[PDB]
Amino acid sequence: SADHSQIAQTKDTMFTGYLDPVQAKDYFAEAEKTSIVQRVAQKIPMGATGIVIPHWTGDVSAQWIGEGDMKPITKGNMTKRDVHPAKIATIFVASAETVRANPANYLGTMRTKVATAIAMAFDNAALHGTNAPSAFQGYLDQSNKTQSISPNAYQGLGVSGLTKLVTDGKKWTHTLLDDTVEPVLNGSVDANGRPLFVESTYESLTTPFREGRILGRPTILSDHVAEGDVVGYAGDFSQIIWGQVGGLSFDVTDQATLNLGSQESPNFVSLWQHNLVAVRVEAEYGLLINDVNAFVKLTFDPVLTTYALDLDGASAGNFTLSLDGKTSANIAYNASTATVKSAIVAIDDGVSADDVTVTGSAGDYTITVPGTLTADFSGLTDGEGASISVVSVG
Amino acid sequence: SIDPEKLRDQLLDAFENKQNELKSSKAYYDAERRPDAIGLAVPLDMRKYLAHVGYPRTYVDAIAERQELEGFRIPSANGEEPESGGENDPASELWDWWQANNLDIEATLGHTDALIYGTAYITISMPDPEVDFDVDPEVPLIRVEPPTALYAEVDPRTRKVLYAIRAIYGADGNEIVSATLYLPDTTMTWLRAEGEWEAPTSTPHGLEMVPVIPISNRTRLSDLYGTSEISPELRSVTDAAAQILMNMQGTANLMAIPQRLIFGAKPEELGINAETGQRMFDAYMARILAFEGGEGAHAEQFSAAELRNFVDALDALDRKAASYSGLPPQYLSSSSDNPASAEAIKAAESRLVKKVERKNKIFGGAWEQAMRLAYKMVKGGDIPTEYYRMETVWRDPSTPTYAAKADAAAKLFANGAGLIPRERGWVDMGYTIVEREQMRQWLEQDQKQG
Amino acid sequence: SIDPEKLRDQLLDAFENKQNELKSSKAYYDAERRPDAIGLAVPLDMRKYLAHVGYPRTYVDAIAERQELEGFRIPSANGEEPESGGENDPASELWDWWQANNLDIEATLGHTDALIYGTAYITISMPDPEVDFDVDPEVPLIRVEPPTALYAEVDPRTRKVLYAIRAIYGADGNEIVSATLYLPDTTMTWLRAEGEWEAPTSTPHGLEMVPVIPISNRTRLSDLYGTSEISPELRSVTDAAAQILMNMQGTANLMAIPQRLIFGAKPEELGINAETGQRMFDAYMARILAFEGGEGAHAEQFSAAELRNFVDALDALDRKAASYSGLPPQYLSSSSDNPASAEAIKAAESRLVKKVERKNKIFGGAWEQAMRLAYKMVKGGDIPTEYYRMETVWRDPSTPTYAAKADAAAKLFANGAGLIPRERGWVDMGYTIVEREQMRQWLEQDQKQG
Repeated sequence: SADHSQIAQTKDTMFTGYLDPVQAKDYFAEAEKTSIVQRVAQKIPMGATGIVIPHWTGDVSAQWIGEGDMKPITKGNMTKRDVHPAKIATIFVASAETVRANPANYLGTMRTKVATAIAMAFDNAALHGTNAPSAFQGYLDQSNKTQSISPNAYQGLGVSGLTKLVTDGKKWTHTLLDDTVEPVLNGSVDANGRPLFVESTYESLTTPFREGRILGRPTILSDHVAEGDVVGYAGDFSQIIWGQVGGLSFDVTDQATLNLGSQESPNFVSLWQHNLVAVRVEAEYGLLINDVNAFVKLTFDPVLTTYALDLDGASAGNFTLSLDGKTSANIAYNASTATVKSAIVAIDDGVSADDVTVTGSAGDYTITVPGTLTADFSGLTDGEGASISVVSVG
Repeated sequence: SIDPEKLRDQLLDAFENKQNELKSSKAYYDAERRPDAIGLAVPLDMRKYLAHVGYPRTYVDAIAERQELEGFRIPSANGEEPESGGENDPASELWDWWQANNLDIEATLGHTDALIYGTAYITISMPDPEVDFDVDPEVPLIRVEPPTALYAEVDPRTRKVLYAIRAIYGADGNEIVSATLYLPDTTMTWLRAEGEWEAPTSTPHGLEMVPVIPISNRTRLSDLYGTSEISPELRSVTDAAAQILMNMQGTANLMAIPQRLIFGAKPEELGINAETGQRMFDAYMARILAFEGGEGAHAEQFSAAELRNFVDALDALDRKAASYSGLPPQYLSSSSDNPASAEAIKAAESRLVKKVERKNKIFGGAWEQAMRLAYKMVKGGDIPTEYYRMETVWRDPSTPTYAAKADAAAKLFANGAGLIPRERGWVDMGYTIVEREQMRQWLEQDQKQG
Repeated sequence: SIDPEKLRDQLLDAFENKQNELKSSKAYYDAERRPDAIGLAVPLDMRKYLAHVGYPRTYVDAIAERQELEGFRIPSANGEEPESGGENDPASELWDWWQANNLDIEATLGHTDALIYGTAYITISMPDPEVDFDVDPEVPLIRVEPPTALYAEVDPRTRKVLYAIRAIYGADGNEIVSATLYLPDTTMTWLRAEGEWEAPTSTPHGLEMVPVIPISNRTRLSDLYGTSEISPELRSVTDAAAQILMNMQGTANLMAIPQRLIFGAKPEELGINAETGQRMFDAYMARILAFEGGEGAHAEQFSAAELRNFVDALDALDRKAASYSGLPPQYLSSSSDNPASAEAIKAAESRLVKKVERKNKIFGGAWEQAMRLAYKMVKGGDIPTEYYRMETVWRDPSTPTYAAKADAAAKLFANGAGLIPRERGWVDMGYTIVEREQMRQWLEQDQKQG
């Protein structure tokens, strides 16, 4: 086939001059990425059939009792969650003459590059949900808690950020920080202009960047945590678990047929017919987060949080909305966008008619607001699947 | 210091990366399809009938075939140690371990991988009583691993191994079904797949050094990490011969015979069938073909190619391969003269025999250091400083010209009146240290009668 | 636990799959039709008259001709030697089972097939006194099996066998008629064909390891499951010589004589029979054919093809097949001369006999396990730790040259005044262990008179 195929690596323009004796080592290489999730989440063992995790749920009780007053009866209760592994894969293909020569160490390089790609795809799927497979039980960006950090990192983390966690009874165990945050851990001064996080003569790194502790909690730095306005996370990373079914399972063939198109628009090639060689790679991962609202999203400067509310086609009733600690008046199940906006500013909160914004109709209400929004469906008389979630940044 | 579960992955990347380099040399010891071997003149459909060329395997065998360790030498302040069976001379304890492990077998394999890829690794451990069913449990388990299964980072400041990993692929060659990581003071292994399917077993050991020694094929000091024995000159003459051998084979399939022609008679005048362009000539011997030849016809033929014209080029490539490898001419050319006398055999073997003795000298230092390291692992104390002076002893690489050696040794000993003591006559005949003790016993049992 | 039934099918799969690979290697030693052997110039109806080529048959025979055991040699347990201890010693115990099994015959077949396919398997099993009554029931039965009938999975993390299957076909080779599964602590057999199984005859055994040992031909530590001795190098010249031989054979039927033409003379004027296109000729000596001619009529001929042109390629290709295989040049009829001195043989032989010695070294590692297994089966318990250090003793693989060994040995022994004790002179003349043990009796019967 032709040189410069987009698919087949075949003695191409890319390798121009590789045979010469003067081609140097790359002096401007970069370190390969490594997943934060695989460093901070506990690695549970699992097989291909997945696992079931039992959970207790009985509010078992006992009563104060008089002389001869007959004792009450009670019983416990239990539930379980399923977890299943997803699968991730790729193939890379080279001409026989390419793999015989291995110019620019292409195959040895490519094996590491697909390994980094698989690891990074797993990490992105766990944090941001981007291309996340249906088997993953939630992703870290879904948290309804956000916190500004830039004015002063200690105030942002240890006071305001922590307040949003303990008010919901959650612990704080780690911080994950994008290494772009260093200019905010620097500065963060006292009123006299000394920085909080470093020594009297400023010789050495601010201690979080030594993988130190912010207050009690270890910190994990990485160069690929941030997306959009979200620059890091704080929470109890004991609430997240993962597993891997087997190693990166590299194998090689040259007799196979491949399709370069879709199944509906196929463009078959035999690897033997044109003398290619192909390497196939696959892995399987399981991932569960017990409560996505247990984390707080660190964000660089003050921002709105945006939500989607689904009424599950409920035919009657009234619901209620709560923003941070405050609660609305009762809201009809089919109310207009202007109606629900008016019910939000009526919460008794510092929010105002120029901040709050809404879009939807009789259901599927998108809303954007500077706080933690949540819903009470107790007065809704139908559609018990009705639910609210964070939907995107912006 | 680094957390070992992080270090294994860092090592497995370097090990995985290494495979693509050493795979280049592999393709000459096995005659794999190399694209530079394919002769250009044969048409694109005949290119499948690859020729293969045996020089690299002939050479790397013809060295390793000659090598054998016969024992160890250790000096002492006593001036001699008595030959004294299996332990009392410390050299006999080392030779006892050299048989309780079959290192007489695993070395003669291991040197072949050490020549092909340029390195092989000697691994020392105490045996595992739960797994090592078929060893004496009190000797050290000393064993050789090829660079397709072990990798070691060597510090350029010191030439010590910093750490090393031994990784075993499954029966399909795809997944790493276990990894063993050696640290300066500890051995660790993950047992089912990539540490995914088990937690590590561990064992501390009484050393300052990683319990792995590199056998390395070094031609000169500047080979800081050792290099393949299949030299660029042998790769060159091998691929050159592979092209000329294919072009000759293709010639014999197309053109070792004349191609016959006629002009001056249209196909209709021959009675050729119009659909198929041919007529069935009556092919038997001594027919005469009669034609009208109505234009004023004539007959011609293209010549056959002379196959001698390829053959006396292949002569020069075999004679090059002889000079580059230094093999005796009789290893590569049947037209070279067979040596008539033992002196002429010492002439013809000399170029190879010296090079084998270099491999003995250079690999001896690996085994020598492995035994010193085994002594610390078994006995726990510091080594007696005599072991730093120890040396290996090897088989005479040259062919055993016994009838010439016997008349010479007989002349020198002259029934005890002669030049040499009896023992020197036994080493000049080339009897091993292991046989020398049998010689001792059989001589006493003869002198008992007289 | 593991289910024997699932495991029977699992191993029947891996075995009956693996037969497809090794069929390719057999085709060279049986000289079966390979497509690649077929010379392209031969006309398509004539392609059935194949030429077969014998380099692989010659090479595997030339090695397996030269391998046999003289015996086993085991370390002295305590005191000087076991050697004069006779039939009570551990070396003669192991040799007794070897003779009783006739392994002196069928180990030679096991060595042969280990070089054909790259592996063979030794099975150890105490005889059932209810079948195969031509045995000593006190002796462990030892059977060597080809990879066309026994298959075994080595664990790559150790190098032990995990489990193995022996399956045997009906007389026409179309169907499996019985299968046997070996496990680390038991052996099981199913007694009828695969559509018609019946409950297994089953036995425990105490060895705590699978009672099968893989004899494997290997050249590197990297050859982890063995390798056929008939290398791709040697296959390529086997097939290339076949292509030349067919093209030369076709040429001898079609072009080795000139083809004779006459132009310009009209078929009617030649009087050619118009229906058949041909005319008879008496053509005895000194007939002159007189033709009417005219129109520029004349005779001319296509020349013969020189068969010498193909023969020049075969002479060059034999010079390749010798140098690749390492056979002596006289084996492939290509030498300028025979040997003409006692050591001029040893020169030509030296490239082969060092290879044969390494096959002895590498198969020694199998038999020195097979006898540990057979001991542990017969006696139970721990093996006496001397046995971990035995060596097999093998025939010297070079041609015997008794008349040139004789005048050397006598010059070294010098009627007992000489350099060597008597029994090393017996070893040197090449008398086998089993023979020296009788010859020491004859010496006493002679020294009784003096």
